[PDB]
Amino acid sequence: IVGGSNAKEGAWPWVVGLYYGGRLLCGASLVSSDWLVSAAACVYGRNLEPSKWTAILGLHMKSNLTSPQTVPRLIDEIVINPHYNRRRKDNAIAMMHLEFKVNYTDYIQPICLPEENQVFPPGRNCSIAGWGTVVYQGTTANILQEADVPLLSNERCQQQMPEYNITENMICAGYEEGGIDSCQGDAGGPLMCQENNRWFLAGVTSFGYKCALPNRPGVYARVSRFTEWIQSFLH
Amino acid sequence: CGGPFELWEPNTTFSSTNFPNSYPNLAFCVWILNAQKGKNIQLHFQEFDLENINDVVEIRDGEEADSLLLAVYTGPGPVKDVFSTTNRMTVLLITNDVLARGGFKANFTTGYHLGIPEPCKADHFQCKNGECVPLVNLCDGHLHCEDGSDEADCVRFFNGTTNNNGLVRFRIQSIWHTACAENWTTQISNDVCQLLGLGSGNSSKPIFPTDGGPFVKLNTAPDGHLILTPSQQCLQDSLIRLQCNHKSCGKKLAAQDITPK
Ligand SMILES: *[C@@H]1O[C@H](CO)[C@@H](O)[C@H](O)[C@H]1NC(C)=O
Ligand SMILES: *[C@@H]1O[C@H](CO)[C@@H](O)[C@H](O)[C@H]1NC(C)=O
Ligand SMILES: *[C@@H]1O[C@H](CO)[C@@H](O)[C@H](O)[C@H]1NC(C)=O
Ligand SMILES: *[C@@H]1O[C@H](CO)[C@@H](O)[C@H](O)[C@H]1NC(C)=O
Ligand SMILES: *[C@@H]1O[C@H](CO)[C@@H](O)[C@H](O)[C@H]1NC(C)=O
Ligand SMILES: *[C@@H]1O[C@H](CO)[C@@H](O)[C@H](O)[C@H]1NC(C)=O
Ligand SMILES: *[C@@H]1O[C@H](CO)[C@@H](O)[C@H](O)[C@H]1NC(C)=O
Ligand SMILES: *[C@@H]1O[C@H](CO)[C@@H](O)[C@H](O)[C@H]1NC(C)=O
Ligand SMILES: *[C@@H]1O[C@H](CO)[C@@H](O)[C@H](O)[C@H]1NC(C)=O
Repeated sequence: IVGGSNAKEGAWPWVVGLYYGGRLLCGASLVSSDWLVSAAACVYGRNLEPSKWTAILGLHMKSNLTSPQTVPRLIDEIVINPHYNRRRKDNAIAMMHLEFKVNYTDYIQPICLPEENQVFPPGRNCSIAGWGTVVYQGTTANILQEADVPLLSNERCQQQMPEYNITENMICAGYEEGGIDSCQGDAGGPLMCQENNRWFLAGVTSFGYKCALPNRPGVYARVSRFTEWIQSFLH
Repeated sequence: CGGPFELWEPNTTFSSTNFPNSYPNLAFCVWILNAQKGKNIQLHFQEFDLENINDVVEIRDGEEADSLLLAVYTGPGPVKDVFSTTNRMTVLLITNDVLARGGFKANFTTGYHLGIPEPCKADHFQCKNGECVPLVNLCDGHLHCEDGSDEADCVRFFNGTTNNNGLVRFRIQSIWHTACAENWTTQISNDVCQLLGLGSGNSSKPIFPTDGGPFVKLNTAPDGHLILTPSQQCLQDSLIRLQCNHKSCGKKLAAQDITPK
């Protein structure tokens, strides 16, 4: 996210950052007490050594890490989606198992998965989270930047994104005139869309052609087509 | 970009492009290892030493346009073997343009059920890790099979179209069946809610006895685990139409304020 605002501490407890050997690479959305969900575009080629990965749960400010709300955890298993394809950029999701269980604290809460036969209508105002990068050719922000991003249709996204074959398993979301879109360093950011006083997981930040560009939105992985696949690992 | 291609049964041992020297950068090779119908593929590696995440081997199992994935190997070390399912194991190599490594080798000998251990028949339940447990851990409350398949979900719903609704369909060890609500309380209600991965019981009430299956008698005890007994002695049985709400999902639990600015 480029044009994001500072989020209140605790407003998004199900948004964590994945550290790869002491360095933040991509974000993940905690779904269960032991299984996370992140974009497969970052764990691709790194799942062989799960001990190197480490996920900080309930993290809000990287500099303010000494707070007891941040519970560190170690990764021991990474499961990439079988239908993944790095060239076509299709089904870029991958779950990550935790070593030990974690208690649901005030700043750590699980996210809700989208049920089957439940389509999100386009033009729906609902924001995202994650360590968004403020400037394309620069560095990210220490605070959890966030901003509202409306949902678009697949046909309009295909008309605006002819470089990539937009299939049914992908959903786009971005401003028509650009300015505020997900950028580098925030792959795997959840597309949290509120439904009946409850937030769901309506998309995972897969990739982006050019962030903060007009008519160039970001393509997100449609999680509603992988509900049972994710639920098969939650137990 | 123009290396080897599909092989067959006799030709087994092959390097990527050049074993004694390093592979050229920006190369995208492919080795579509095939076999006869009904035969699986094996991809044991005798030598493997590649670069970091920038250089990987996207081992595919497509056989069609909808390709699957089996393993993504990279870096040095004796990587584990790959055991495909179909008779067409596609091997795609993706390399960077900096610090090219030597290469690797692969000896693919086809066969039947390679890698996957042979399941034991004659009343031997095989959990998803290959271990065999005939009746010692058939959904009884133990974790012998470390993958959790021995204590897997032996419970489900019936005519429960939505997520957290349905009947009280219960499987003791082998056969699925309903239960009874003669001693049904909110305690066992929230217990079976949690066992089904749900929240708390909202409103539990029966409708009518539908089938005469071997219903189970649910009971309560301070030992934690629920007492069950599939006795077929119950007149006008009350099939539980469980209405359990969802668990604590992604709702704001903190004490946030209202500052719309
Ligand atoms: C967080 O920041 C506050 C003030 O900026 C500081 O006093 C505190 O030591 C920091 N770390 C915590 C609370 O763990
Ligand atoms: C979680 O709660 C349990 C009791 O339910 C307690 O024993 C444990 O210390 C708590 N914290 C963790 C990290 O498990
Ligand atoms: C969505 O939010 C933007 C600003 O965040 C606002 O301009 C727009 O009117 C909103 N749309 C709806 C339907 O609420
Ligand atoms: C996308 O893929 C489908 C399936 O092969 C194909 O029919 C279609 O022409 C492709 N579209 C583009 C724009 O590549
Ligand atoms: C095996 O390799 C040889 C040598 O290039 C080639 O002539 C032959 O067609 C290959 N396939 C076989 C023998 O099935
Ligand atoms: C392939 O060759 C290696 C070389 O030692 C041998 O160990 C192996 O049994 C052969 N067959 C395979 C890997 O199926
Ligand atoms: C469930 O629906 C099926 C529809 O074929 C019906 O036959 C059956 O009697 C129903 N059972 C209950 C308990 O409603
Ligand atoms: C179950 O209910 C019946 C009828 O009220 C009663 O006689 C019996 O003692 C109850 N059993 C238990 C274990 O509560
Ligand atoms: C039961 O469901 C109703 C739906 O209208 C809801 O209002 C109520 O809060 C629920 N009660 C519990 C205990 O979940």
